[PDB]
Amino acid sequence: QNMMVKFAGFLKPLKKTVLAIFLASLLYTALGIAGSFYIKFLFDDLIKFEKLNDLHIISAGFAVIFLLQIFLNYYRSILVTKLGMSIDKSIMMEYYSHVLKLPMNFFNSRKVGEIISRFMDASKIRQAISGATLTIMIDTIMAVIGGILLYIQNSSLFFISFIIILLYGIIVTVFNKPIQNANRQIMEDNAKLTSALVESVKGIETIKSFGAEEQTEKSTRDKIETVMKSSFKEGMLYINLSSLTGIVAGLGGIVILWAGAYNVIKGNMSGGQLLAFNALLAYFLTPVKNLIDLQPLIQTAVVASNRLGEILELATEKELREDSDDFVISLKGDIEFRNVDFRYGLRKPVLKNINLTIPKGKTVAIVGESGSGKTTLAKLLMNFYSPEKGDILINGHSIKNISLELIRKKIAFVSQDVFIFSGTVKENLALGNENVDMDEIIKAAKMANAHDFIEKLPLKYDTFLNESGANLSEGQKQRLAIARALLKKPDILILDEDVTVIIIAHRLSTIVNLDKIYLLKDGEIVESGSHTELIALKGAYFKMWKQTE
Amino acid sequence: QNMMVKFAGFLKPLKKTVLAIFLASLLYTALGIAGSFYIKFLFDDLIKFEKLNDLHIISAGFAVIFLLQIFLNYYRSILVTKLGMSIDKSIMMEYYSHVLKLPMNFFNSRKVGEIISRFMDASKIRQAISGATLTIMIDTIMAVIGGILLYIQNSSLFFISFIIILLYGIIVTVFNKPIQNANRQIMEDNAKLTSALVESVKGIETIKSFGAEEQTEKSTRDKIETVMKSSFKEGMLYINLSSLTGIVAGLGGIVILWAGAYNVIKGNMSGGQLLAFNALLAYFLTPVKNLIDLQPLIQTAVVASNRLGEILELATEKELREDSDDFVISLKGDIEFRNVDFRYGLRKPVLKNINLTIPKGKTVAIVGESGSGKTTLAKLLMNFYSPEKGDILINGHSIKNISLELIRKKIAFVSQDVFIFSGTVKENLALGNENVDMDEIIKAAKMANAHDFIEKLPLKYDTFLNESGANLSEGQKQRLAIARALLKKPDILILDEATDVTVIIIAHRLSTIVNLDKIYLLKDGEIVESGSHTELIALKGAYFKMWKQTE
Ligand SMILES: Nc1ncnc2c1ncn2[C@@H]1O[C@H](COP(=O)(O)OP(=O)(O)OP(=O)(O)O)[C@@H](O)[C@H]1O
Ligand SMILES: Nc1ncnc2c1ncn2[C@@H]1O[C@H](COP(=O)(O)OP(=O)(O)OP(=O)(O)O)[C@@H](O)[C@H]1O
Repeated sequence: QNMMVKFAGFLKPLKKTVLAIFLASLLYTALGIAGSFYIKFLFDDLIKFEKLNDLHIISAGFAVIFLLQIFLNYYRSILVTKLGMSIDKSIMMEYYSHVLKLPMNFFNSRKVGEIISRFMDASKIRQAISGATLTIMIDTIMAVIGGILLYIQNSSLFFISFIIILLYGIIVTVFNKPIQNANRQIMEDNAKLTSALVESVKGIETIKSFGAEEQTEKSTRDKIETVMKSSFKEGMLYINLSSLTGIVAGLGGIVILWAGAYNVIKGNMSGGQLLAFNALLAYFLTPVKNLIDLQPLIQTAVVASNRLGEILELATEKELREDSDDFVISLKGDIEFRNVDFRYGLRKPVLKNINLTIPKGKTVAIVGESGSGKTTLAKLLMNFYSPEKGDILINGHSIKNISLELIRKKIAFVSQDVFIFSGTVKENLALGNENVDMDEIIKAAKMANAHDFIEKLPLKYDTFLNESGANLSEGQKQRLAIARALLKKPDILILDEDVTVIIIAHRLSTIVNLDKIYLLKDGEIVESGSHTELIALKGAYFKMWKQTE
Repeated sequence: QNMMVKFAGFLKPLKKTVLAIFLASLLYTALGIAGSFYIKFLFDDLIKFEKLNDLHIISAGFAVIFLLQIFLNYYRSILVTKLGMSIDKSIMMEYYSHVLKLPMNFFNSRKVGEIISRFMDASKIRQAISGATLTIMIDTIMAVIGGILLYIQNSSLFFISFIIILLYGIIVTVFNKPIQNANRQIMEDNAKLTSALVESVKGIETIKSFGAEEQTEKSTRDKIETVMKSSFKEGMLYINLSSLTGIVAGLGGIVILWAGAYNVIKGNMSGGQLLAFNALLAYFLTPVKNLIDLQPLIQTAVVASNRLGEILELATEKELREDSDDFVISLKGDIEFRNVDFRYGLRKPVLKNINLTIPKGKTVAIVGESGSGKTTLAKLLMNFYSPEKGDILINGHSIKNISLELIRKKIAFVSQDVFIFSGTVKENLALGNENVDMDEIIKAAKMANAHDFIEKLPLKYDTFLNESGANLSEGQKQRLAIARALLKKPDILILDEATDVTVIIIAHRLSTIVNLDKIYLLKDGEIVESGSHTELIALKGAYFKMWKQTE
């Protein structure tokens, strides 16, 4: 429905191409019809009258007609391939561009394969256009014209043919829903297999280290077996459809001939009148059979399009929050949490009522226990997820009224899962903005003390890095990631071990001498202040310090 | 290449099914030939004789023979489907089970999209099996028989028909190689695109954080445009091939009719001979053209079967060493790194001549600046990469002699990265051996101080964890990994930053290992300074300066 409107909008710029395809199709059909008159004239005129030069002229003419037919087919086929390629590219690009903008909980709740599997299933829309456009354009008009011609030719035999077509229609609508169910099932099974296979290949180090190759092999064999069962149950459905349609066609033809012979035996028609009708049936039954044979392709394309559209209907990140203010550009200092409450989906609320303030341009630290909301605060400050019953204010302006691009550009976050893409270091070290000069990159790298190891690399800053940065070590990857973050020139820098920096450290030894320290326990700030104040108050910080040290 | 042998080996257990397919298809063709006489028998011999009961009997008979035709088609098709699934499943399973055994040099070189793209391009072989087998088996025999019938019928035009076959042969030979080139190019471009897609997702955190949703879009658009260019070249090549074949076929039919007409005009064979020849021509040219129409499809099946081949020929991990299990089943300490130099693929030598000993028990620690190669030593003890020159002795016997399975089952190594498989906490905790009682898992989780958060989770040890363990935090993931390693009951335990059994601790901060037994300092891939904490600090060496810098 909506997706069909989308395809209509995609086809609208290609009206000239579609019209050219249609005109070439009409010329090809007309030449194909005129082709058989070669034999028809040859064995009625040329042979009986013993003409030689006339025979040569006629043979050359029919060869010329056939050559024009082939050229028209060639031109039409090129145009149809162009149309299919354009539509497929547009679908893939739109889907991918929308996926990259989805909210984060979508990515956290969906397997990798099931996000790209649908992408790879956009080829079935391309495989449906190329294999059905010509048929839909020519055989519809061919069938209508054939119906008119049979109606003016005979009455009773035309009604028998109409019963054949009605039976065709009854067959098609019965096998409509089950084919969709089979297609959806096989698509879901392929998605699950792809997801599990990607997940197994990526983390091969753990499998090899624990020697769990047998378990992974058995699980993938189970998933392949499920794929086979679904594909078998779909293939039986297709073969049932094909056999039943074939029986209808063959028995319809035989009954047509039987009725014609019976009528010829009595006085109803003449043998020539039956032969002409039988010859003319080749322009009516065959087109409808050709339209109905397309059913698997169009059904698969419709299911694939619905599966793609199940994602496109989702709301992107920017579509969730409204308004942009745009008056604020200088996000700096005085970060405020105002009665913030957060809860990941339906789990217990990990982040209860908290009210914490951060002074302008000061180095503050967060200390808690494993399971508290430290990284949750870090991700919440950069608006990956929105809170429930609170506001986050920066310099008196709410986080909800600041454009996403400003937040992403102006706040840097250095997590523990460093990701390094495939490509040269210059690309990895400059990901956000593809405009910086080498002086800034070198300054940022020297600031993070990443200049040594990057010098030691073969092609200085132009060395190639394998996927997931396996070409480097863990420390080198962490240093390169912190250099990339520092290159951003941020105003709010979060580190997860006049620019405000928040350090999230699990070791209390490095927390000392960091201005203000926030003790986050049970999803609430139990205590806050400088290190000396927490030591003097003999709070939970004192016990934590005594236990760790 | 040599994949045909393995294909034949797969086919060998299915000889009965293949024979049944052949017999059913042959009966289908014979019934089709017999039933194609209905119109001629009706018009020529039935209606002109005014027979009505005979009409009814013959029409019923031809309906019956058609229904038999449909039953044979149903049986043949279901057998072909079963054959296709069987071979396809066998091929994919063999490929995957081989990939899981390749050495780590293969995984750090390729991408995580090339391997999966090669796996998923094995459905082309199933498409070929489902599409071409029937046409081949019937139409080869049909073409041979049609040729014999044409030769016995008239020898004047059979030579023109042979000329047509020769033109098909030349066209196929000319278009053989460019089709393979185009197929290989499109498969390689799809592999690149799929790898880019997989890398962009699971990594979306960094893209969103750095605001790179447009640059990634641009790169993926360029890759899709390259795929479309290769696809267009392949499509144009296919259309050129099909147009040449169509021209040859149509012009050959017209030329045969022209030659027959010219023959009939002169004092030669009568028109009835020409009609018989034209009727027989549908039994020779139409089948042989059907084989030629299988040229593209079959080629796309061959190239895929070649791609899988160049993964299977790679030497596995178990095949690059000799087994000397004998009686050693215990890695009980006394580790010795004799003179060993290890280089990675081609970069530089990162480990120079190394000589060290680790006692039977005790807790030992290795320190050194980034790039020294501590993780390299840890990976060497697991035999992920074999040393270029030298040997590593576990207890009097080198690792090369000890079986791989025993090494992987007795040494635990917790790394900086933690991988959590999608599933349940119980399944992730029990990854090595599937059959573990609940008591052992609970004890291991308690030892790693990870039972508390598991218990606080909903459904205790069920807590279905999403991909990459996104359901849990990072500290919980580290605790889970340590618990999983401890469940292994290891003889050697290697501990990274993630925090009578020999313990090797790779420590980044010098203050966490001051009370250990021995400390090894890696400088320029060497252990120039070694000993306990007291000796190094008193020596006023590089360790002393490192300690002062830390303090
Ligand atoms: N896959 C690889 N291919 C090539 N060189 C590599 C590869 N992995 C690491 N190296 C390099 O070889 C050395 C191995 O370092 P290793 O991984 O042992 O880290 P490290 O010295 O413990 O440092 P850190 O713990 O700070 O990451 C480093 O110089 C690193 O740059
Ligand atoms: N994607 C998620 N879905 C559901 N719950 C989650 C998700 N990510 C984290 N949690 C839960 O949210 C809580 C807070 O986790 P968080 O990352 O803030 O902890 P932390 O204190 O930073 O961790 P660490 O132990 O690594 O220092 C934990 O109970 C964790 O299990």
